[PDB]
Amino acid sequence: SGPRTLVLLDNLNVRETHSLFFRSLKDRGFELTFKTADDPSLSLIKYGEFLYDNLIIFSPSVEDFGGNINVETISAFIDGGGSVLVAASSDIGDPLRELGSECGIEFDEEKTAVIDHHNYDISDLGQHTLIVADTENLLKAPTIVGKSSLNPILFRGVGMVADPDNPLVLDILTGSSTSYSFFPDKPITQYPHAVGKNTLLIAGLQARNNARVIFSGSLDFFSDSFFNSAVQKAAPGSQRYSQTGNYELAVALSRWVFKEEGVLRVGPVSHHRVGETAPPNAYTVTDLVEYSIVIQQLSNGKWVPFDGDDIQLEFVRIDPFVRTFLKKKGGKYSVQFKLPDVYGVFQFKVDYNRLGYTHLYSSTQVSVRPLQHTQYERFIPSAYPYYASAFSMMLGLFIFSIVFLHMKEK
Amino acid sequence: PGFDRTRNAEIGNKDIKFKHLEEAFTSEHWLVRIYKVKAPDNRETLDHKPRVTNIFPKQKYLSKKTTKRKRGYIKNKLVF
Repeated sequence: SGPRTLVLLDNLNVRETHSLFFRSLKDRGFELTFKTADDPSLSLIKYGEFLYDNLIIFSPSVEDFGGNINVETISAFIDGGGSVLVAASSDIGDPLRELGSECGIEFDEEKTAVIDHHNYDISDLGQHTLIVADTENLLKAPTIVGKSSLNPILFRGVGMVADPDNPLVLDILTGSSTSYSFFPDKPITQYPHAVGKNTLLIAGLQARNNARVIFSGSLDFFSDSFFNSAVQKAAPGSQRYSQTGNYELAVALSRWVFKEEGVLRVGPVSHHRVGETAPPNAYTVTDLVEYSIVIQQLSNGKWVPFDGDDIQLEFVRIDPFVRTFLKKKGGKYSVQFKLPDVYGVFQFKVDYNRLGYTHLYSSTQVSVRPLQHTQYERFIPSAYPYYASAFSMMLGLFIFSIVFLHMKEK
Repeated sequence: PGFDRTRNAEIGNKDIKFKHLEEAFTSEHWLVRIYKVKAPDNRETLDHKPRVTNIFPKQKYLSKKTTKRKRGYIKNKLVF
């Protein structure tokens, strides 16, 4: 994705109090433009162009975006290939909830907070609204949340939940074991939304077009006060930490969403018979076939060859006939095998799907035709009698002729 | 309005919409119709409207937008 980014601010002074995040983001090499969520000159597409390649929403408490930024427009932007980041404090506003419902993640009510009574930091308003999330309940995928070890993080936001049997959604950071999300003023009457360890704090989506979306559910998670604070749970005996470990997590999240950390690409594929160099038309049945693919990973700013322990090749007709592990040689994953007895149209599906990496999918169609009438085995030993028999009688016939026409009666 | 010249009977379902198909071609006398099977869903969506309780009034906001006045609204915005 291109380096141009749009930031939707809330009061235009937020940039000052979020300076650290934006200075880091610019230092990586992005072009940041700051606008106010209600701005008449605001638009994403102009004659079908997508003039902004990345989108950042740091404006909770919005009801209508300025200009033609609908929720269907942002949905078409995510369907086009863009990557959004949205952060929402305890004043949600309707279109952020609706964008979440479009992606598949359901925010909580507009006045709710992730209330936790065992893990609140000392720097609280007496409501226990500030929640100290440990580094244990994280996603545990080094492509997203970085390689290093992190100190307990700080959070002040609205708790969302995601479908358990949802294939696309991710959960970067769940709540604690006792945290519940409900109105801090009103007593609990209904069943509270996302009451346990299914309270989500940071939740991401990796769409079918490989569009990275992160719902953060708390603006202050990215703030300047929480990058430079000091964290300690108010439960007695708990240790005090010098740095909140929020900065490294925020940087790793930002790198993942904007297509910098985990990216995979499929180069040229090539299949041919063992011993030749050009792909034939219509392989025959039970013929040695060699498949070679090249996969590249975006490391820093350049494409390097990929490590790839477990990568599988499927040879499918309607359902897979042969599945094998590709093996690395040179710079390509290549495997040689035999074609099954069934004739038809078979295709190779190489689908690499991992937690954090992009979705790789390359399928090439090939037709496996049965044997020609000349390629059948001939002169088999087991049938030396029959051959003999036939020729014998031919000889017999000839002899008979010479004795039937020139026979001398007696 | 809706009438089938073969099955001389007015169609019961006047409005039908597709979810996984789209119309690709339709001949002049509508004799042959070719539909296109779309790609799978880009992303999954919630089956229900997000959670709304009755503890605080919803107070849904009104559009307030023309083709001339394209300006949104923010609750927590400092006024001048």
